[PDB]
Amino acid sequence: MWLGALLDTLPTPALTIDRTTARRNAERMRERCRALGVRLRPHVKTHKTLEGGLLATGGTRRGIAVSTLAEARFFADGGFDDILLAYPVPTARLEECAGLARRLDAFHVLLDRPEALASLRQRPLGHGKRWLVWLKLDCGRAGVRPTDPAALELAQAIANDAPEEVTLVGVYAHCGNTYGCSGADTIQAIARTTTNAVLSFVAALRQAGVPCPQASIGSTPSCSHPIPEMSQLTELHPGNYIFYDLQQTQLGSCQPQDVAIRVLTRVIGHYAHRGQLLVDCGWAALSLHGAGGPQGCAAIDGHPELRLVGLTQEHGLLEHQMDFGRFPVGSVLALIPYHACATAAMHPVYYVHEEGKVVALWHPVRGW
Amino acid sequence: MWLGALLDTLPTPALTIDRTTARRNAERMRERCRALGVRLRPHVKTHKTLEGGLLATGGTRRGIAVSTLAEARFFADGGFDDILLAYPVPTARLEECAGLARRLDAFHVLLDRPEALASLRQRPLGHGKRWLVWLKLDCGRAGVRPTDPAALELAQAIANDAPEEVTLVGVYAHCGNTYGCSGADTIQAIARTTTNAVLSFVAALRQAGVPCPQASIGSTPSCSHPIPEMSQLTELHPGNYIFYDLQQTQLGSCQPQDVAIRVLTRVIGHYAHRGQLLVDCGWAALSLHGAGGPQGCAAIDGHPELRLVGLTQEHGLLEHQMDFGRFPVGSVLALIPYHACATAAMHPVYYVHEEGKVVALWHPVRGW
Repeated sequence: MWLGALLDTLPTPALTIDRTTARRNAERMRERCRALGVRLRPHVKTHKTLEGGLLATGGTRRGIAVSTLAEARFFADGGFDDILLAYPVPTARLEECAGLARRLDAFHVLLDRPEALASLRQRPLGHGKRWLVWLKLDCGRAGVRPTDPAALELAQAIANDAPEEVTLVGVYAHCGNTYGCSGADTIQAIARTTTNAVLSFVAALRQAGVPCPQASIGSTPSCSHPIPEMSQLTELHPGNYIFYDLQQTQLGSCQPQDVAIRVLTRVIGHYAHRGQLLVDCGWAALSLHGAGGPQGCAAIDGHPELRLVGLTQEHGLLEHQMDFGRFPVGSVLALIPYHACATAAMHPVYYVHEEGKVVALWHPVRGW
Repeated sequence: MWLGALLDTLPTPALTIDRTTARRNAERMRERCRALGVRLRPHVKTHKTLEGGLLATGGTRRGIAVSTLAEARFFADGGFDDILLAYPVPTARLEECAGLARRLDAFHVLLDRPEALASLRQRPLGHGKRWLVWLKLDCGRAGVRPTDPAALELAQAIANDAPEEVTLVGVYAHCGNTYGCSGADTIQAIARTTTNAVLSFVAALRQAGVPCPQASIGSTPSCSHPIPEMSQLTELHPGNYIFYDLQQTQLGSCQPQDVAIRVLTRVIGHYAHRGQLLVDCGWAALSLHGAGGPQGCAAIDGHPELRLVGLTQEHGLLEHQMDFGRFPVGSVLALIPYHACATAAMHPVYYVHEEGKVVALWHPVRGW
């Protein structure tokens, strides 16, 4: 157990989180939402921890989005409620989903397929509880396209065809395309295509008589630079912004000072004959995100001089012509990982710190 | 709990292991070693489970190699002994290492740096126990090159400079370069460069008077097609062969029938407007190994027709012009992952089966 310990005292490789940075990230996104006049429903998948959920949620333990039934149950058991399973409701695990809707005052599910609604129907919840259903709009991975006449009919059906077993809480979209383009202006344009498509859809819905109280979008990039139009929605659901990473920095969503996550690693040997540092962080600790080369999986914090040139399971190789006196064996470098969500998924524990001292240990759930 | 359950009954995504295939893989490598006249010291990092260790080890719980101190302790607590930490002994965790050498009759460590030997010296074990040290030869990631005069002096020092605190058990090499070349003949040539360099080194050692009882090499590819020269060594230490994977199949180390591992996934929706299957297996369940594109992370077992065209954290997209009637929502496809070690590291549980029925659950250790 490590409360109090100095950072460069931990066993490496080690996922570290700056709690100052994390808190500041959480509170910032909360304020952006207050300013817009919308609810924040953070997504917990970047961290999958109760503590994380607490920060994002501002201390309330209400209003989150999860990516799996394992997260759903984990947070449910930790006392969270108003939990949205942001994922095409899994018709093969409805007993579990129904279990959760029965325990919780508000467990939400998403669908984008009529047969999904059918499945829900033949598994009524009872107890005067209704499937709280959101319609996923693909404005292009999953969901119905808002211009497809079929989207309209499905929304219709969810909302009205069986008002005592199923209800339409709102429409749900994730502008995850912001992940394939560079700089604020493109990010914002995707934010705009997405906001207006959703607003058009809700407009059509009102015109046709389909009640639809809520309207949800957001990714870390588009909620890092919200556009005025977003205030006409009811809620934003980013998640990763609580940690950020190199990718987000390269995207422009955030300045380096915003990135709360590192993976600490040790120089465990020099190789002059190849001009390389050897570090005790391989891909088991980092993931191969940012290669598709290895140079892009992470940067060395405060050392633009060095880059990653190789990763094995438990080893990494670093290059400069080098300077092995500057990096004695036993020294700790702090790696900035490319994709927070991915690195985090490799760690059974996060060392959370303030002022260089470990202040807490968060343990993520995992699995399905 | 799932003992007995039919495969297509599990919650997906799910790592599955054919125990018939696994056993057969273990016993085969055991026989190759018997035939060669050498000891098998399997590496456990592809699976990191006690059950796995049991198979590889033939039921004995003795003679393994681990990639971390977490594995070392996990196996030590499960009753394994004669455990080699195949990794530049971590001078920053010597209290732990010393802890393990004291509990175990044989805990082995590797080094390739004089200062490492120095570190070992100022942390004597006591109790008439000696650091059991192997010399890592880089015949090109870590270790001393056998032609570097310095290799000779270091071996010398390990063996003789302090015979009551430190001993040289043998020389250790991993021909992990077989991972960058294609087909039996290149694999075998690397096997040969490596075997002879080691044999030359041991020859030099004998000539100079440096006792060196053991001599260890091996990777899954080179021990899948052992070369006669290998019989002059004392031990082989592959690991992955117990599961195999697409990579190994693409390399030629094994036929598809040899690959014990799958990740089961469900078709959770169709998208005609894009000719794509949606599956509940993203990278959280698979890893991004085999991209550096996504088509190469895995193949669909019995369906050369389909390929992976996208992975998100919890989603995968499949393509053919398609045929959505052949793949009803709820059907299970069995993905063949590229790199067993990497996929396995994403699963807190392996569903182990015979004749389509879950016969066991293995739980891997993880962390550092």
